[PDB]
Amino acid sequence: PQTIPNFNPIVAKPTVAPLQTNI
Amino acid sequence: PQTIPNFNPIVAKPTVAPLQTNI
Amino acid sequence: SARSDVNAITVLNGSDFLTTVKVRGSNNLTDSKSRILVKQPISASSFLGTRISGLSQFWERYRWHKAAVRYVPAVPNTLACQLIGYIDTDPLDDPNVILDVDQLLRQATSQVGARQWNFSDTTTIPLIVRRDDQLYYTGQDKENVRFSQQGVFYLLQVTTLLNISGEAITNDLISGSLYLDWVCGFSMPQINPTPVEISQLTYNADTIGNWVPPTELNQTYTQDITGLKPNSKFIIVPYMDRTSSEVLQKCTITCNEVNAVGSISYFDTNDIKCNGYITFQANNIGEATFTLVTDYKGVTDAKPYQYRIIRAIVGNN
Amino acid sequence: ARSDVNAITVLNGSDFLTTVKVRGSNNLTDSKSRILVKQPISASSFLGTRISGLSQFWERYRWHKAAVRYVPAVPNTLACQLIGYIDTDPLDDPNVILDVDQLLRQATSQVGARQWNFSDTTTIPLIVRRDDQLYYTGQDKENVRFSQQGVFYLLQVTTLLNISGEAITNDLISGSLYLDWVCGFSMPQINPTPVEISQLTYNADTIGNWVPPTELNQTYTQDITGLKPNSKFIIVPYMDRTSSEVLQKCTITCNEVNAVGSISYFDTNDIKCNGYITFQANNIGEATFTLVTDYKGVTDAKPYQYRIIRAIVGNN
Amino acid sequence: SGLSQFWERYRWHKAAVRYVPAVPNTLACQLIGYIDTDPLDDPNVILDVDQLL
Amino acid sequence: TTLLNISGEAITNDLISGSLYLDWVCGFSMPQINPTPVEISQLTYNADTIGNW
Amino acid sequence: RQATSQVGARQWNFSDTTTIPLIVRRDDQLYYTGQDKENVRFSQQGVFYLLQV
Ligand SMILES: [Ca+2]
Ligand SMILES: [Ca+2]
Ligand SMILES: [Ca+2]
Ligand SMILES: [Ca+2]
Ligand SMILES: [Ca+2]
Repeated sequence: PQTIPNFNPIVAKPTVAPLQTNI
Repeated sequence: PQTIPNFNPIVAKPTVAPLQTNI
Repeated sequence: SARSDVNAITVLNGSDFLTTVKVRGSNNLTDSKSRILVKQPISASSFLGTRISGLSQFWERYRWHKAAVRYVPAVPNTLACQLIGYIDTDPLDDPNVILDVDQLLRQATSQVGARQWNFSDTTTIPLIVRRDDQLYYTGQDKENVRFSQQGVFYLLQVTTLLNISGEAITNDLISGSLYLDWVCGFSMPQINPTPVEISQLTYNADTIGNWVPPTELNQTYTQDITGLKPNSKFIIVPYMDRTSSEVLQKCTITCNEVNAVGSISYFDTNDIKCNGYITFQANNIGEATFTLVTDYKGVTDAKPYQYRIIRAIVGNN
Repeated sequence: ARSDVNAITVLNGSDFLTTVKVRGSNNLTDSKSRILVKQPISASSFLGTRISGLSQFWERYRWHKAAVRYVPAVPNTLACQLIGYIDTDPLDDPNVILDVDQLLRQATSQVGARQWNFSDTTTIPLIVRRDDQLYYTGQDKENVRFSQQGVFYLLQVTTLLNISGEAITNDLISGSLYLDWVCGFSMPQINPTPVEISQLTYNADTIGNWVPPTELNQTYTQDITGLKPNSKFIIVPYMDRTSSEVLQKCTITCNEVNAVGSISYFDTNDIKCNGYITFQANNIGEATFTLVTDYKGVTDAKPYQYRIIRAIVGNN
Repeated sequence: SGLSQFWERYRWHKAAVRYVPAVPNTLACQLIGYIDTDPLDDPNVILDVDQLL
Repeated sequence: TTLLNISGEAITNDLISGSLYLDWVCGFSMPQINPTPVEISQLTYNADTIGNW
Repeated sequence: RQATSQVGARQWNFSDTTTIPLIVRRDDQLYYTGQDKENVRFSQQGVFYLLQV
C-alpha cells in the first residue's frame, strides 16, 4: 500500500573459478 | 556444392578440475 | 550529388583500450583518496589513438547510445581484493570531498549502474542514458564540463590486496585493463583544433612573470601562478635581467605534487649563478604552487626575479 | 555492445588539397614543366584534411561522387588556358611523353576532363569503375594500384598574356584546389604510423659551451652536433660562472624555415641573459650559429653555457 | 596446404582460431589477439607499447 | 579462530576480507521533517607552556 | 601438424586422462607375431607416437 516499486534493488549472481579446465 | 563431407574435423569437450571432491 | 550541405547522424561501433589500472598496496594506502585510483571521464575526445578520440576531432557532437566498460583480469585467482565501479552522469558531483571511507562506498552502490567484483574476474559496467535528446560537445573541457562529458568512470578499491601467504603486498600491482566497447552517433562535420597533429609543434615562449620578493631576510615562503590551462605539462627556466651588490641568493624548489625533475637557483655575487629547470602538470583548476628558499641579507630588494614558461603544442597535452 | 559486424558507413565532407602556381615564359621549356602538379587522389594522401585522418581508422575505401574544384585568385586581366583530368591507372605517367601535342591530347580524352581559363572556376569529377573493387588504406607501401582510385593532373596550355597581349615571365600563384567527396569505408581498425613515444617528456639535461675568441671582434659559424637528423629544438641561455669585465654578445641563427628568436649576454653591475631561438635541424645532426663579439675582454674569460630541450614526443 | 596446390584460387568462407590452454589459473597474463586483413601494414614498425595495444 | 594460511601457520598482520550488504524492507508512518543537528564548540586559548631560547 | 591429421589423434594435459584408440584398416589382413625380422609391415599394425608440445 502506497509503495513505490523498485526503489534501490540489487541482484547477485554466483559463479566458480576452477583450477584447470583441461579441455 | 561439390563438397566432400567430414574432411578433417575436430571436436573439443571441456571439463573441470576442482581442488577437493569432499565425498 | 556532391556538396551536400546537410547534417546527418552517423552511427558507429567499435572497441577501444583505456589505461591499465594500478592497485595500491600498503605504503600508498592511508586515506579515503587512496581507495580511489582512477578518475577518468568517459567522453569521446579524452584519449590518444583509440579510434574514438581520433575519430571525434572530425565531428562536433556525440551521444553514447549504449556504452559499457569491460574489465579483464591479469592476475591469478589466488589473490584477494575487491573493487567497484560506477559511472556518474553529473561530472561535477565530485567524491573528492568525502572523508570517511564507508560513506565513499555507499554513494557508489546508489548510482543506477554500479557493479562489484573481484579483481580476478570480469564484468561489464554499463552507461546509463538520460531521458532527453541532449547532444554533448567534443573536445577539451574548456569552461564548464556539463556540456562535454556525458559521464565519469570512478573505480575504487574496497579491501587491501594480499598474497597466498596472507602477507599484504607493500608495492603497487597491475590488476588488468579496461576496454570500452561503444556505439555512438555524431552529427556535425568539422575539425576541433585542440588535438593538433605532429609536425606542427611550435614551442611558444611569450609569458614572462616575476617572483614576488620577500619582506624579511631569511624566509621560505611560497607562491602560486594562475592563468594556465586546466591540464598540461609545462617546464620552467630562469630569466634574469637585473643587477646586485652583495649576495642576493635564492633557491626555488619544485611544486608540492608528484612531478619533479630537479631544482633551480639564483645567486648574484662574483660567483654568479642562474640555472635550473622544473617540470610539472598544472592542477585541474589551472594553476600551480611553488615554494621558495631565500637567504639573502638585503631588504630593499626592488627587483623581483623573472622566470619563464614554455610548452609544446602537440596534442591535448 | 560487441557486434563483430562489418558495414559500409557512407560519409561526406569537403577538403583542401593545395594551392597552384602557373609557369611563366622562362620556366616553360617542355612537357616536364608543362605539367605543374601531380597529386594523387586517395583517402590517406593528405596532411590532416579530415580524410587523411579519417581514412586511418578503416582499411578499405571506395569513392562514390568525388569532385575537384578550382577557385581562382586572379583578375580577368590575365589568361592561360589549363586543363585537368583524373586518370585511374595511377601508373600512367605523362612525364614519358615529350611532344606537347600528344601530351594535351591524352588528357582531354579521359572522361572526367574539363578545360577552362584560370580566371573562372570549374568542377572536375571522378568516374568510378564498374566492379566491386575496394582499395586498401595506408601509405603506398610498394604497389599503387591497390591504394589509388585516381591521380590528378593539371596542365598549362599556351603561355600567359597581359592586358595588351604579351607573355609575362615571372611565376605566379593563381588559385587553389578543393575537393568534395562521398566515400564508403569498411572494416574498422587502425593503420599504423611510426611513433616511438606517445606522451610528453622533456629532455632537459643536455649541456654545451660556446667558445669566445682571443680576438676583439669577429663573427663565426659555431656549429653543434650530437642531435637528431631532423627535429625541432629551442635554446635557452644560462650561466654558472664569474666575471668582472664588460662582456657582450647578441648572437643570431642562420636558418630559413625557423629563425624566430634572439639571444643576448651582458655581465657587469647590470646583467642580461634573456632570449630564445627555435630552429630546424638539417639531416646531418648539424646547426649553424653566428656570434657578435663586441666585448673588450680580449682575454678568454670562460666560455658561456647553452642547453637544448628535446621534447620526447611521437617524433620530436 | 598441400591440397591447396591443386587449385589457383581460394577464399575463406569462415574461419576461427581457438586457444587451447596448458596452465592452471595460478599464472596470469592478458594476451590479445586479432586478424588483420591488410597483410602489409605490420606492427613491427611501431616503437612504443601503448600504441601497439 | 585465528587466521591460517595455505600451509597451516598463523598470519601476523590484519587485513580486510569482504563486504556486507543489507537487503531490507521497511514501513514509515508519519509525514514530517526532522531537523539537522548543527553544533559548534567555542574557542579555547591554551597558554600553559613556558618557553626557552 | 602431421599428428593432428591422422584419424585417431588426441590432445590433453598431462594432469588428466583420455583414451587414444586404434583405427582398423578396411581389409581382412592378419599380421604376424614375433620380432621384426626383415620388413615391419607384416608384423606391426601400428606405432604409438607420444610427443610433447
Ligand atoms: Ca551523482
Ligand atoms: Ca589513363
Ligand atoms: Ca593505364
Ligand atoms: Ca590492419
Ligand atoms: Ca592497411
